[PDB]
Amino acid sequence: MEYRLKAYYREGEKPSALRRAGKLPGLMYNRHLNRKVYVDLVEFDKVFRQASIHHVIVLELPDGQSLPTLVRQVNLDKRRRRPEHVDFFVLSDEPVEMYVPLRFVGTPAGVRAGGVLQEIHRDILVKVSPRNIPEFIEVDVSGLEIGDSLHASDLKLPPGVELAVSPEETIAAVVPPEDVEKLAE
RNA sequence: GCCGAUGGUAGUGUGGGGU
RNA sequence: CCCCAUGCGAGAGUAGGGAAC
Ligand SMILES: [Mg+2]
Ligand SMILES: [Mg+2]
Ligand SMILES: [Mg+2]
Ligand SMILES: [Mg+2]
Ligand SMILES: [Mg+2]
Ligand SMILES: [Mg+2]
Repeated sequence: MEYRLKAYYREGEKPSALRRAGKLPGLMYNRHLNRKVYVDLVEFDKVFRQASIHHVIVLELPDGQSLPTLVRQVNLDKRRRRPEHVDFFVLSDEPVEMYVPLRFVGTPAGVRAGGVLQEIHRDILVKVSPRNIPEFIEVDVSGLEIGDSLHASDLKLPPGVELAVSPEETIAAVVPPEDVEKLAE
């Protein structure tokens, strides 16, 4: 899934003025470029709600140029729920680190035994070329027995995608019942 | 658990203005 | 305190680097 968004450059125009004018200040960069830009907040909110930091957002620049990007950061004005600044990591020719969602599948054999399944991670940090960005990484936990742990090194990675975290990183585990992470009593 | 921008923000110097 | 103008500018995070592959 890929998205589009119109971006415009900026120089002297003050951030507070831009925000006031319904625009969101921000900037795009990579080992090659760095340029101050801005985008309409409503457009962004609409787009980011679908792309987040997992899908490529194509920025339509004034110079008719288009840049494939990934949202790297969104500074929220403290004391509210609203973006005050955003970073766009411009995808290039080299691989990049990024967060891919994990899609857990299957019921742990240890869960059939009354065990408790715990998904420690929701997303995983992997390294990959913009060409091979995966939509999600499926994770089958049907094998987990009470007291087991699926580690990053256990994840079945797509061709081109590799771990950007320690192989020993715990992705999931199945723990024994009778309270095993506090008990609402 | 190293170095580290730019951008934005907090804070702030000076001048002016204003609930 | 807020805004405008003008000069600085963190902390935390990101790019990039170091290290590693
Ligand atoms: Mg002071
Ligand atoms: Mg700065
Ligand atoms: Mg800093
Ligand atoms: Mg790094
Ligand atoms: Mg090797
Ligand atoms: Mg490397």
